[PDB]
Amino acid sequence: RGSHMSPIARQALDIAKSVLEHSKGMFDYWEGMLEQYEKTGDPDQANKLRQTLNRVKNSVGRLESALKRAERAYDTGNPDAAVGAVVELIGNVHEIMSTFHELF
Amino acid sequence: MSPIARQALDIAKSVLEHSKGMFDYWEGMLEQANKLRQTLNRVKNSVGRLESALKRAERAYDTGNPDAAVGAVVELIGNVHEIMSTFHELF
Repeated sequence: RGSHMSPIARQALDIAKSVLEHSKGMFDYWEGMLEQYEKTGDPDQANKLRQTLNRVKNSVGRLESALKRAERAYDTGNPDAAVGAVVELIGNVHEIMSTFHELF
Repeated sequence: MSPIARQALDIAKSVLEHSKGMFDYWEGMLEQANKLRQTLNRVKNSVGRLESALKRAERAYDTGNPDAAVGAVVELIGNVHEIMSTFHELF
């Protein structure tokens, strides 16, 4: 009559919200740098940064969607249904952290 | 409410505990070769890569290098996601 009483699920939900809040500041930094490149710098250089930022925007969207599906499955009372979302939760957290790490 | 680098070290310690106890449970019951042996050592190596990544991340956090610390934490979250995907596959 027991299963997962571990903090792994809540830790994953917390690090996903922390990355979502922290990604806003890094998006503002690189969108401001993209504005300078799209006005003065090389166009092919700015294209790589633009496409890279677009791919992060998709990863951010997949992160916040899995965050809602995991929060909903915990409010309804089905911890087994959110296990797949938590696996996807860390997946998009990794993609976001790994991309901004390459930019810096 | 904790730094993201600290939160990644925390979630890796807990995942390493559960995945290591889960493997000790499976090995105490069930133990080229058989496909069960292949899946077992595959999980054992996934736990090894997570543990080595956690200790490498703790080293970089001690040496003081902020680039190596973040680069190891990013590698750490990757192993956490990798090992959370292999267990979700088996379950």
